[PDB]
Amino acid sequence: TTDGVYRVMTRGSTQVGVGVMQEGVFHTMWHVTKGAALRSGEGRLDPYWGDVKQDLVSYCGPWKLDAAWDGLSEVQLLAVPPGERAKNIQTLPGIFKTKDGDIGAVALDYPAGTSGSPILDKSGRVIGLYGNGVVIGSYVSAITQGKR
Amino acid sequence: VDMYIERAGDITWEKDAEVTGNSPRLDVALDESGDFSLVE
Repeated sequence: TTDGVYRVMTRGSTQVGVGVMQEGVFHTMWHVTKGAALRSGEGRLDPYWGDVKQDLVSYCGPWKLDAAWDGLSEVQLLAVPPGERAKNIQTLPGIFKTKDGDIGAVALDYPAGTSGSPILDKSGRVIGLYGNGVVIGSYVSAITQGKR
Repeated sequence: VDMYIERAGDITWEKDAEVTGNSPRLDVALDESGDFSLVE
């Protein structure tokens, strides 16, 4: 239940993704868990809110993360790749231009088990999650943020 | 199928971070299934 970044594991064992614990709520991408319940030690975490089009899901309570990219500053991907310690990768986002407005995007290509890793602004707030994107052969991830 | 979580760190900015990656500007569409696609 402690705040932090977590690996999402399945059973040998494999890392299928990453997520963020904040304010007692676990945040990850829908495609990582497909809404399955999660074990945390001897406890169980049940899905509370989810949305396939946003590709997001929260457990134990409503989505808590609300910071947004400022459109000018560098950000950090707090990548938690399979078999590797959590590490920070700094980058200037590009932009996804859509009919409904602009979304920050990071042109970083990490293993699929890194999906759900948080992207941070300079104050350390989570501005979105990594792992839903497009190919241009390089992958580019939206900075996907939910609604609080 | 047992799906479970393991803590991997604090959420903190690191001053000594590796820096990499471009900043492309891309026109995209988002469909009902959450899939982004390029548009021209």
